[PDB]
Amino acid sequence: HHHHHHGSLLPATHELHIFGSINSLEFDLVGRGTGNPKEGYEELHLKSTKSALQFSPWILVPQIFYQYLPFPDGAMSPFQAAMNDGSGYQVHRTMQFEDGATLTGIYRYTYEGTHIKGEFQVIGTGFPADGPVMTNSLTAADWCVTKIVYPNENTIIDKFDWTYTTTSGKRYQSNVRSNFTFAKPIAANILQKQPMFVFRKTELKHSKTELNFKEWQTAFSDVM
Amino acid sequence: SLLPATHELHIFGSINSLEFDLVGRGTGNPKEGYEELHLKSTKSALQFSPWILVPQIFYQYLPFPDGAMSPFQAAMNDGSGYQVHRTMQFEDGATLTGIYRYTYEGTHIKGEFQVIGTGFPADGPVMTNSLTAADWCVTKIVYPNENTIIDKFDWTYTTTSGKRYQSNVRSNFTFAKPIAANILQKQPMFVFRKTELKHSKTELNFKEWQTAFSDVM
Amino acid sequence: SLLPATHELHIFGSINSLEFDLVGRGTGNPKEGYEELHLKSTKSALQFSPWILVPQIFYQYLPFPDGAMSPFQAAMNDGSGYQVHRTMQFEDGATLTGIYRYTYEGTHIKGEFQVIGTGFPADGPVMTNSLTAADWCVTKIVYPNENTIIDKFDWTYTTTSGKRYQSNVRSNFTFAKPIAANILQKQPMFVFRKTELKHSKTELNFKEWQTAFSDVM
Amino acid sequence: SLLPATHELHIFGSINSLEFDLVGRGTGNPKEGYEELHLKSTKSALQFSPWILVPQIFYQYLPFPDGAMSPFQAAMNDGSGYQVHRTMQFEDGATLTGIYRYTYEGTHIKGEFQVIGTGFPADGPVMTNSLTAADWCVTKIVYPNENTIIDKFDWTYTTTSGKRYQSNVRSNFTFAKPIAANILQKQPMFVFRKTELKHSKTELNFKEWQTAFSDVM
Repeated sequence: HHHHHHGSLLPATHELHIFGSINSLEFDLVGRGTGNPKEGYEELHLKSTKSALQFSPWILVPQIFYQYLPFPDGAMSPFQAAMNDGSGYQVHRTMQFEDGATLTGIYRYTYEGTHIKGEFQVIGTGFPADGPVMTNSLTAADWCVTKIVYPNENTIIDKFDWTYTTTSGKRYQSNVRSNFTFAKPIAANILQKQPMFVFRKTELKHSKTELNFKEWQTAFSDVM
Repeated sequence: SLLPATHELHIFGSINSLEFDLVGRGTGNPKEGYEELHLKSTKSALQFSPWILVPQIFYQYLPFPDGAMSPFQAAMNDGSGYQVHRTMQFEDGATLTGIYRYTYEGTHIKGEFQVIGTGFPADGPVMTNSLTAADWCVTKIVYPNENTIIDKFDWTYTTTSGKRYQSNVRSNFTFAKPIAANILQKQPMFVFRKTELKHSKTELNFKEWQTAFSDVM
Repeated sequence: SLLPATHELHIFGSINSLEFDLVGRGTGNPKEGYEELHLKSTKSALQFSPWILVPQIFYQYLPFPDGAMSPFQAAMNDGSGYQVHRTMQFEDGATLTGIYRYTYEGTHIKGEFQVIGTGFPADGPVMTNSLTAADWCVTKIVYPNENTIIDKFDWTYTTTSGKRYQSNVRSNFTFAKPIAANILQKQPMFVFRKTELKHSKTELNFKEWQTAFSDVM
Repeated sequence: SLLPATHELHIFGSINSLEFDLVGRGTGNPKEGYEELHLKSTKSALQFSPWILVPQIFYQYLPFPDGAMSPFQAAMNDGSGYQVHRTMQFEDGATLTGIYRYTYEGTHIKGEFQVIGTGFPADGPVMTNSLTAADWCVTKIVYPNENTIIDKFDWTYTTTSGKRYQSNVRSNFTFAKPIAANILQKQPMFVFRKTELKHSKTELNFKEWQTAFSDVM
């Protein structure tokens, strides 16, 4: 899109400001990343602007860019099409954990050419003081299949069952739904591609002040 | 014991990305669980049912039984306060989150409430302004630890079509100071609430009656 | 107006594939909302908390306010009856389904309840016999149509560890004949219930009190 | 070494209290995740969409990647077996519970599946036979302990109106003997399934293809 950029306008770089609180404990992180929007790969570095995180940095995954996700056959995903034409979308995600904790993420983006700027507000509450989030006991996130559905032409809901492994070997579960609101209607040729799934893998290296994150995503309508 | 007499609210956010922003003042009786609030839009008319802001639009006015302070009142009394994070999941897949923060000046409360609602169908009763009232409701309160309250309720509106419009609601309250042992010992606690809302396109006049109970037998 | 005075129950099924089967009789007071029931296992010791069978173990004892019949009593009264399909979804992922069917012999009720539960952790409070009591509870009754009711409640037990053990419960009632209009219009309706269970591994002695209410103010 | 070649099903229960009973026979290919089944009503015409019996109507035909026995196959191979308790919660409030029990005789499976469904609106697509197909589906499998599998999937039908009809499904499997440790170390496991159904009101002809996968990349 754009008189001096004739191809699709897909992301090459991003930056994130993520902030909010977990059990009223305030956090704020900023950082920059890159990725490959033809392969569904992204990576991001973050650093606290407020000293050490008093909870598992893994509770920020998957809060920490579907603009890097292509659809099959080199097609644009609806996320990519909304960045391509400047119209955009918003996200409102809610995670509901097996221990009654809730985590809401509110994601907003602006775009400058192939660079994305994210402002994500995240609020989590009701994490038990001896549970794995507050004791920093999460070790990894399981690989995950999300299903994409379209309640109308301007909305997507994605849905997934999200599980971490913990230092004890036990899993820690939540139900996640993400409501996407698009400023412009999603193209009919995307809407007809149902059902659609996305396989995702994440990695995270962290200290108490810094995060180094990676995600691979692959959309698929079949395996067989 | 310093209980509230007056309040003000700045409530803002969006419903299906449509932004709103309202400000106003109210009063209430913390010995009887009554409050009333007027709000006015700082933009234009709301582009959705004003009823979707109920019960977003002050447990500081709720006494506990036999004249005791509720934990919400105790937290105001000593200034330590609490936060609210509320999530409503509707039958049609919509989600509404409310994030409530307060400051206190003597017997005056100032509320800053952020509300984000998404996934309301364009032909549903929220977006077509077809909600007519909110059913009276019983909330259940438990205390999972000395700093945390979880309340839960099934929230239903009546609509012009006669079909009720339902959501399941959970509210997580986070307290800066521990809640009194003697409060913690009485679980669960229930609260019976009635609401009223009169509105124009730009102004809302809201009332709420709330009464806590352990038993009705 | 032929209200219940006695009942009997055969309740059977399995918990995590462990079969159980109990039988026994009871009495109650359908003007007071009281019932008691004594059950004995027909398959020796229960291999799980007997409290997981509460509230599986008779809304025909529930009057509505001012001496009115509840819809459940009315359906006994005229013989037409109703069926129940209840699902409880627990915080630890376990699911318990109950299927309740009744026949009537004058003022006597005969129940056949099938109950299947799975997914209870081996180290959770049901399988370790660590439930200590069931919290008092308010249920909400709604009517999707003239021959169905849905009831909903947040069910919690206390346990020996101090941590409550929670589930969301929904009960779908299917009535053979339409529920009277004068009942349908009393919405919303709530019921306050209290239960007691004294037990061994083979014998359960249960009591329940229930009181319908439209308001508390 | 022993995998199924044939199966028979007796599936029975009720939808909105309307009783149904079907019986029939099928085959499949357990090296490839394929099965087909024919069913005929033993009572009258089905009083609701036959598609609501999909996926009630055999993971013993599912291999795991690389010519592995699934744990479902291993349990048939050694005769120890497993039971299934499935709950579907639909977007309109309906609930459908399935309870599946099997016996084996050589390479033949005999299933006895009890299905109870309630809460389907009179005007909804199940009761108006408005379901047209089931979307292709990915299920997630996890193993909470060595005797239990939980599977989970979002199940959607297409309908004559064009609006999909959605439910959240969970299935709890209880195994009589422990699942092998090598199987337990690989989770989550996913399964891609495709179904077909041709039907009248009295007869169903069903096909399913299933492929387990740990990755797609």
